[PDB]
Amino acid sequence: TSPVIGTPWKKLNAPVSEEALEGVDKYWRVANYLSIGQIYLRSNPLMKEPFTREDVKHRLVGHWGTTPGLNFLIGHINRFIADHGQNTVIIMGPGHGGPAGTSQSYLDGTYTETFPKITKDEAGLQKFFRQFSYPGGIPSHFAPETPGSIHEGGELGYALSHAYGAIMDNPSLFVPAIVGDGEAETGPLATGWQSNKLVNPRTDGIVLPILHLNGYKIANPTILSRISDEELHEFFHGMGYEPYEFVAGFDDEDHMSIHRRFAELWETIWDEICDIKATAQTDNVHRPFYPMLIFRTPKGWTCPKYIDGKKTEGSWRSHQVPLASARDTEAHFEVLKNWLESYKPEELFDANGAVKDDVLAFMPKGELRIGANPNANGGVIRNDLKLPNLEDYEVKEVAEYGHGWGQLEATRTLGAYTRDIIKNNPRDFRIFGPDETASNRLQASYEVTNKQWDAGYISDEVDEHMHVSGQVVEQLSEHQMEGFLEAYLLTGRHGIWSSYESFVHVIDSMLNQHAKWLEATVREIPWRKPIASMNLLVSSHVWRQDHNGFSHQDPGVTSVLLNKCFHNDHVIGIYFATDANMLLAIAEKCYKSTNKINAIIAGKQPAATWLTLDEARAELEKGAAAWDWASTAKNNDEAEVVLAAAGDVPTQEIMAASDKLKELGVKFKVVNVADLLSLQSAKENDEALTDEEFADIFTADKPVLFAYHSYAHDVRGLIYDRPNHDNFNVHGYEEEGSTTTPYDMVRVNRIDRYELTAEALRMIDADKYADKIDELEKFRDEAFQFAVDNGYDHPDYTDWVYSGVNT
Amino acid sequence: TSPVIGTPWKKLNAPVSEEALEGVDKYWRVANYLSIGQIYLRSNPLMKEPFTREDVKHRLVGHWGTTPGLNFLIGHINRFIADHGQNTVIIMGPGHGGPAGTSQSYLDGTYTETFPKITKDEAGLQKFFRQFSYPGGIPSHFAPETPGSIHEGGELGYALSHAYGAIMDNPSLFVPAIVGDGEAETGPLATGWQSNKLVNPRTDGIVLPILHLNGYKIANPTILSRISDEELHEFFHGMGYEPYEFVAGFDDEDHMSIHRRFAELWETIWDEICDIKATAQTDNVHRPFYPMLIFRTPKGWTCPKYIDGKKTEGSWRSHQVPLASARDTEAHFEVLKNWLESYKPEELFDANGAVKDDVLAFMPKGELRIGANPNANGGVIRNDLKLPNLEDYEVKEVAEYGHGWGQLEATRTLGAYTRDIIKNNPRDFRIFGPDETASNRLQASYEVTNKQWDAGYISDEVDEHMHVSGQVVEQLSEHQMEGFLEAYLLTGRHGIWSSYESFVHVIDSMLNQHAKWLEATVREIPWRKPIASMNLLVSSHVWRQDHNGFSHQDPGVTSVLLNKCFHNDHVIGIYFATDANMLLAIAEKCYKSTNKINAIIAGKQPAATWLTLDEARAELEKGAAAWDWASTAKNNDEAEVVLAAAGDVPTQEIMAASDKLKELGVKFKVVNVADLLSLQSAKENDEALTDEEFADIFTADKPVLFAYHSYAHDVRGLIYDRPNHDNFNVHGYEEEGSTTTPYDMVRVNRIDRYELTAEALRMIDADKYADKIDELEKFRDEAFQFAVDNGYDHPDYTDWVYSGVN
Ligand SMILES: Cc1ncc(C[n+]2csc(CCOP(=O)(O)OP(=O)(O)O)c2C)c(N)n1
Ligand SMILES: Cc1ncc(C[n+]2csc(CCOP(=O)(O)OP(=O)(O)O)c2C)c(N)n1
Ligand SMILES: [Ca+2]
Ligand SMILES: [Ca+2]
Repeated sequence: TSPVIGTPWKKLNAPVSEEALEGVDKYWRVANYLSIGQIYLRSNPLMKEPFTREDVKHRLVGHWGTTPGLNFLIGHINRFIADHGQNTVIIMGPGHGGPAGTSQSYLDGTYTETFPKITKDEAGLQKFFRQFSYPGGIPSHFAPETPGSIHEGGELGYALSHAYGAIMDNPSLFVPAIVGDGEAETGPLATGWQSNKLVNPRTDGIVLPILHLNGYKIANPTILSRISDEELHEFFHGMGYEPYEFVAGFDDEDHMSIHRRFAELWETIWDEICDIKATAQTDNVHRPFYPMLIFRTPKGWTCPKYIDGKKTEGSWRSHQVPLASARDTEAHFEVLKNWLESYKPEELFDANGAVKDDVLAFMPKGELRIGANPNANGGVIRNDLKLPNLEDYEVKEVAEYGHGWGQLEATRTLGAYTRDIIKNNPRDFRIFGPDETASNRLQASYEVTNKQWDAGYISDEVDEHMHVSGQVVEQLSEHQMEGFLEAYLLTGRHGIWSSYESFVHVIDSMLNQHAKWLEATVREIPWRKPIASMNLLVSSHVWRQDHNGFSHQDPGVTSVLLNKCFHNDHVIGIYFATDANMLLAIAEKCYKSTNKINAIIAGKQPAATWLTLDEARAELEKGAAAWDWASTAKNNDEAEVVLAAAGDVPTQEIMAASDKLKELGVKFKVVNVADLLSLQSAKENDEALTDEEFADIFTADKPVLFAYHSYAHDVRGLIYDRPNHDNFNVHGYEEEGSTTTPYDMVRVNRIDRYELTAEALRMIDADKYADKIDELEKFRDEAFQFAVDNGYDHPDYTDWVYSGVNT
Repeated sequence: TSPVIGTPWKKLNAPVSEEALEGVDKYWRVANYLSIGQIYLRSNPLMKEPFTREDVKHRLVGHWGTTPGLNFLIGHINRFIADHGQNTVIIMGPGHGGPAGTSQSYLDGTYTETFPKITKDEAGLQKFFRQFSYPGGIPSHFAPETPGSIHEGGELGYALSHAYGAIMDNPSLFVPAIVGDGEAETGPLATGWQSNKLVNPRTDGIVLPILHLNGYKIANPTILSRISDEELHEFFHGMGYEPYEFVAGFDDEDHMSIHRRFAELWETIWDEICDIKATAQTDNVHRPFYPMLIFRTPKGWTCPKYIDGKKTEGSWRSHQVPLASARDTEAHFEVLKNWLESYKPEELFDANGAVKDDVLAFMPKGELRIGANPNANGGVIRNDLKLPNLEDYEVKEVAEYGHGWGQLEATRTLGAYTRDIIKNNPRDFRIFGPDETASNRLQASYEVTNKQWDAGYISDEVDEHMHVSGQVVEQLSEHQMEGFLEAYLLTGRHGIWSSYESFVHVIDSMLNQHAKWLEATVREIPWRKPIASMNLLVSSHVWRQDHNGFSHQDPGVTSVLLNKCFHNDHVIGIYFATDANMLLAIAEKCYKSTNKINAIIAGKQPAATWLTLDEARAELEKGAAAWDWASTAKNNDEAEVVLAAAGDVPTQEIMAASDKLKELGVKFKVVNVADLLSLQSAKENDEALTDEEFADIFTADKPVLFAYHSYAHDVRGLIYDRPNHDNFNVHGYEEEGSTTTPYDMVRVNRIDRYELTAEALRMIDADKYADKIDELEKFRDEAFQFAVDNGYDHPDYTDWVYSGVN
């Protein structure tokens, strides 16, 4: 549960002191100096003579354009924090402005506190400049390596979804969220503005959007800087914001005036925020118009206005570096020298190379500092969830009537379970879902909380299970749902979201970035404590999108997640819920886990339950398992074939194939896979099955029929170095399907029980069985023709029950 | 170029007649009946007695909620088209309203012209209802098997990108883009609204966005319907639209009153659009406010208000079926029967079960029909590109100075080639880039066209190569760029977009949906003529994201595109451009290709040119090739190791490693792979190398060191049944990287020349060569330490040049 830090939502009531503003100007000037330094200088940080091109980096890596803008804002936010004692986390949309984030951390004292090698003296200042975007050094973005960051801003557009996740169930948290005007052109950013109808000003914190309207992205102007100011204002008002606009640096107005104007404006907005928060103590059912700030300043603010006759300040040319080289010529190095001198470092640094005390006297102390605030390292806040007994959700009926029982909808059991997680962990757990929580069958959670909704109510006949405050949130944007949950985890809370499988792909790129964040964190950032896993229920999956058709039939998220399964990072979970009981086992493991993206593939369709809780726990701990009770073979030598399934439906088709093989008197072994990564080469993954364990399950010499939920390519590439790999005959989804019957879905993809049975015969003795094979292919066409003619499936397919079930 | 159809941008100058609105009401009623029919009925389409339980489908598949609103709008649009002669393509954002699109096709006559068994009689009606979302019948969405569809709407969000793409260079085309109020909550849709700053009312057509504000998505209200009307209007006005709102169906207003108000509003919005189009002939540097329409009607409109005491009209409950079963009880059956009778079908059908002439008399005829419009079968519009002679762009310096010459930036040649395609094919070719065209080094295009920009200008010192019309469009949104080009293609034109490799992932799901579109088309839609291919330049790739770091290091698009490579559909291309010359040869194949998505992985960094064109073309046609001139072994028995590379940089490190193995006297074959699918099993893919050709290139029995651009998993999974697949040692990107140097990038992923040379020697004799392996491992840390001390790479890495250079 988020901590109450500082003295939240306090008005100042006095003007901002001239003293504190002189601080901010110094912060600004020194942060700009540190920022140019990190880009340009390998040595001689303070320009002690002789200062020459030998001091300048060979390759210029880093972004200036965004950075002076960031430095001004952060300077002013640091003043704000100190004077008000406000719990504040910043979201740096333009994450390519990493020099501003490292500067902030250097100057607030979290950098030295975290990297003691980087000292508050000339020598520390020198390693500090060299390390930036430099071999064996630090990233060029506001990376997880930087104290203060929960958002890299590498991949643009998640600034607002991250900002609004952070404040959820975080009533003391202020989040000034800085958004690139280029970033604002992305789809994820454009929908993120609407988050203000999904948060409550009493129970959640406050996000102040700051649009960094610097006029440009890389090689273009931005749309929002070149529409009318009037359009820009209606735009933000229409999305439920009170827009304030600040314009500085397009004229000769001196720095002190700029700082005085800004500080008055900032305090006027803050006053408005303190009134929103004070009102919300009495009235949290009326949605307020939340302030947002349009920060219009020239890109590259304070760089040379022109370089080699090209406009540089207030241009896209300042995007990366305004001065392409400071080595090629003396005239160029001279521009660097002048530029660095214009911040007057002689005033900012004492002879020992430390920043003077009067630069940083206005700065916050302790856990209020941007870099030290525990919300920016949410691991330190994160508690274990109080979990209910998994026993109470177990489908007991498998133990009663045998493996293969029933027509249960597995995701309902995950719903009962998550419901009680929310009940027992209020303010600490959230379900997100893109208008799919009921569709994926997770609505049992509506018994103990509601869908959070802070737009209009109209009627009890339609507005069911909705309140201004609640642990479930739903918007039709996978981006928003991935986004909110990511930031809710980064600030030390927990959750699950669900998606139709096909549409997980919408946020493939966001899985990549959070995976990279997690990969970087577990390799080389041990100060950044572990966060709860991004748990993702993948359901309404390909084999039962027979009702929605081809658009909804893509299980390929499996393939994407496999490209983040390296270096024994163990940040990817890929689980196949065989049934309700396997789903509970996976669920508990995932909800206990940390530093992972967990993807749980589970059906919502009525389906058999195969395992007891115990059998599922067992299969899950190793990842795969022989099903002895299902196997006509007694050991691997007797076995003529290995029937292996991954996914609840493949399991179903394999078990049914197994009953037809059973009647022809074939000896076969049945294998279930629940953990895809258990099959990964034991060379690449220390948690996979050993080649010995693998060979014991898949036999080493017998052919294996593998029925796989997703695309067969996934397995053929996982097991390339595995014992017996060349005897694996892998069936998976094959881009066949439409709106049809469950049976046609498996049939047309050659993973139906009939084809599986036939395939198993072909692989034992083709000629010996030529006629039972030919009988099976004929029936395959007859059952299809039965569906075409009757509009439901042949009763052979429909009415089948595993032989192992008794009345 | 898009053809001019009908009489575009024409005002009525008259009231909509009573006759037409009577027809629109009959259209609306019959579309509703045909829609419910398609959902509910296996037989007895006209409820001839006995009409029972048994005439109802066992399983209800389809969506009612959106359908009556869609039927209403499409009814009014059909009237409009006929009255105006207006070249009109609709975008059905709520594509789950399929029955609206099927009904429309069946009613405009294109259904029976395209599918002769589905007749305009009771037998046809019976087939038409049964086939909907039924095994061996047709899809539940507005799929490509539906005449008049260029947009399925299964994956919501792309309504507006497709709308705006359709109209680029399409000045006669009007696109009513119907948007879900739920769909409007998606990221892609939210930014799609801003496209009106990137289109020009003279050189492009007009999109009319229609917010289908029926108040609900599946199980929730929509944000846009439960905020104040003032906010809703401010929002659209802020985004450069003049918002008009229509409210109907919440009260007892008679249907004719509703049609009269709507038709009046509609012609008012159409008048403004005609004014914008007339103004734009004279002035087109001043962006107008484009009308958009807020359509506020209750979800499931005209279904029973309450069923079993639950509100169904004007509720999320109407989303799928307002009536969950019509077979379970007599009373539910009566609700279906009553509902169907509420449209009074006996006034709509003749004794033969044909829709009465008086119902369809207002409809468009011929190519104006939504179903017949060539823009919805763009392949009937597509011409072959007038391509310049590929010879004129070849790096000739490989003939003169030899194989491995130069520090050329390969994308720059594609830029020149593509420039001249635009000069030769004006209004038929477009570049899209998310603010990355210059960065990907395609700026040569600016010599003949401009970035299209219809927001504001301030200064010649910043606004270079921008004009209100131009064939290059940037917006920082992959969705927008992908979406725009998808529709430019679907409406019968050509182009390419570029993206940083890592960020192609943003639009993974749009590749999926476009792939699936082309999969269904080549399999069973022979009447949908072939479209130009979706050409994607994948550059600023993982091996040269040394300057941005980990975030920008993901070449995993290859992984995604492999999951659409089946049934010999041949709709995916994955090409690695070895160099400028291989790039020119891939470009040419891709630009001539139809019905494809082509990923072209090309380096923008300065690199060696390896092949001449003639050789490049020979490698491509096969997909892979023995490099005879680079091999020290002169047959497959002689060779102790095969060195294979796919990708400009894995190639580089393989060629450099071949020099180190030459000096050791080692006998090796050098193999380059340009078509990733050439390697795919011969059983799955009939255009792959035969097992024979495969074993002949990679040898039957020798160790192969494969240096791969992307995730090794790709190549491993492709070759599982190939000759000698077990001897493949595949190296690729491994999620190692940072902000560092070119050499550190290959080093940390174990694909630098040094490691490859060591890995070659490990595969021959770990024993014989232990001494040389250890030397090469030590030189890796020594060349990393060099980079750390100095801030640039060791000259053995930096300055290296292939032995074969003069
Ligand atoms: C999703 C995505 N697409 C493309 C890029 C490439 N990119 C990185 S920075 C940038 C421009 C950023 O412009 P803006 O947000 O206006 O930033 P600022 O002016 O503050 O530097 C672009 C196109 C990206 N980082 N992420
Ligand atoms: C990208 C995407 N995410 C989720 C879904 C699942 N989905 C199908 S229809 C729908 C709701 C549709 O709401 P709206 O756009 O309001 O359509 P209408 O009410 O007109 O049916 C949802 C969430 C989808 N089809 N596509
Ligand atoms: Ca910007
Ligand atoms: Ca809707």
